[PDB]
Amino acid sequence: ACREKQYLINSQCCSLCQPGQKLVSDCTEFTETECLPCGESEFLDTWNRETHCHQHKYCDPNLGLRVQQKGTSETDTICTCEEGWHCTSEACESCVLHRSCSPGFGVKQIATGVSDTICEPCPVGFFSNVSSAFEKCHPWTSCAGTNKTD
Amino acid sequence: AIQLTQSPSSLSASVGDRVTITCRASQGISSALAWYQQKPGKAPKLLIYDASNLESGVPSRFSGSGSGTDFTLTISSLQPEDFATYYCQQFNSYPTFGQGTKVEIKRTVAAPSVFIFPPSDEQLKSGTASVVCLLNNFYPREAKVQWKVDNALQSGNSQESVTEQDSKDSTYSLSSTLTLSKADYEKHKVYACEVTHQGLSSPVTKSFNRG
Amino acid sequence: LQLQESGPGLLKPSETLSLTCTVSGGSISSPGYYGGWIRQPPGKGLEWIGSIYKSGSTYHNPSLKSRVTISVDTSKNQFSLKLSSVTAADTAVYYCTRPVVRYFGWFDPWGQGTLVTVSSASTKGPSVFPLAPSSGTAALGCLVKDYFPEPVTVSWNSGALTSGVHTFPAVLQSSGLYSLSSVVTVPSSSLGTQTYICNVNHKPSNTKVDKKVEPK
Repeated sequence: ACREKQYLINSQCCSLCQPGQKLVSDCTEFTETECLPCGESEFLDTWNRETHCHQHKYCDPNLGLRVQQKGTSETDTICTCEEGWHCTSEACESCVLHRSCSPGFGVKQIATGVSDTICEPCPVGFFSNVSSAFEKCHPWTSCAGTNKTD
Repeated sequence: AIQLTQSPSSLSASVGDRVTITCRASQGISSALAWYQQKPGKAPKLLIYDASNLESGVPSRFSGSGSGTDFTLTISSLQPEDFATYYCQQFNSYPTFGQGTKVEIKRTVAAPSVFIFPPSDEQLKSGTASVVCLLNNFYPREAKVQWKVDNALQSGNSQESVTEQDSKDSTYSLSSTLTLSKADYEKHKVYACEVTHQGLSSPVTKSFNRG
Repeated sequence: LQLQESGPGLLKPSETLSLTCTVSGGSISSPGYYGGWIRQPPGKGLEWIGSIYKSGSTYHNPSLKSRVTISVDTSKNQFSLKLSSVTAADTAVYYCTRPVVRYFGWFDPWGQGTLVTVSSASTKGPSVFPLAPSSGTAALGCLVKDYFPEPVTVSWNSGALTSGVHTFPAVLQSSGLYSLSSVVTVPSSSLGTQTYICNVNHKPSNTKVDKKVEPK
């Protein structure tokens, strides 16, 4: 019954608040809609009549998140995984600490941060002594060896 | 929290009658009131938003008004499919609803068809016996059932359930279930359900013999 | 645009409640898309649990401080609720919804609602016995006995037959097991001609039964 970027109150076609800004009070026949900015850690990404700004995403260090792009009054924080942490989904929503590779297995491919340590059976003639996310299968040196001992 | 008080909380009304329900807010909520209709076993259905804007798809007999502290929902000609509970809610602060206003349809008096059903055989193998009496399509809701086993007034071994008012014909129906062991069920022969209702001139009694 | 709630209909005291709301017919990614959780104890009023913007930003009823987690999964087009340390007080029909213009409302559309019962008692499937017609119009039915938890679903002739049907509210027996009947009136001259089957679904116990009702 009205235009885009407007809403209908009391048969009055009121303006919505622009992105960046939240509704403080509705228009009247004599007053425009009253909008104020969102605080530093909040945002509002649409033409709105929302009274509480969305909180920016917290990039929690305790879930392997760190800030990538910082929030604005119009846009959310974007997070990403810290070094040492990879995405649990191809839609990186939370981060798992890079897995390591137990003895008798070596390292095919080191963790990306959008992918986990890829891990390979140490073939006959090769061993891994310990568990790390880095060290690979090594040969037995010349003086028995096992998948895990020289 | 903002409290919303609806007046009244319950009402009987006739088809064609005009019904107004009010919603008083404990504080000003500007125009941010909505009204919902809930039919039994169904979710609330938006009727009205921003106090007076009627939701697309909803009939025009429904209208909204008010501002600040006092709101009204008005139904300008109650049809039978309007039986429901009506709720206002505010979204000026963190959401709160009122207690609801139940709307019953007043209609002509209408007598129950009464039926009675014996235990099924499979149930008796199981060792218990449920005898069921059905009061179908009656008005008003007020009704007495009574269980007589070989003319003995039964007491405290029955339970009843009642349908929500029908959306078309504004009737209620009732089930009474007499429960007793297979043991007692076989000690007796004549099983009677007696029904007393405003639309009956004398109690109606249906019954069966085991056989 | 529709919403469906999914979760368990039975849950013990102190366990955590986990519900999920699935959105079809529209994407949760659109600007302005919020989700919300409302609930309603049986035969009582409505309480808002919380709302969430697709961003993940969220508000919730202060009356559930430190108990409510609400999450959004853009990828699967779902949003969720966790209610920790549940009590009989949280038995209710839980509804997911779309807060339309802000966190606080209004709410449109809703989902069907999923009942959650908080109880120590074990799940259990119904016995279904016919309510046999004897002798205008006749009445027949099915008695659905000794089940827990609620609800049970009764149709007739796979949906074919809706006229004249009354499924009564379940009644709770001494045993702490529910019981209802579904009945229907039909023309007497149908009795030995039409076939009358009642279809009972108790999802909590994984029982679907179809009982055929004959003149005894």
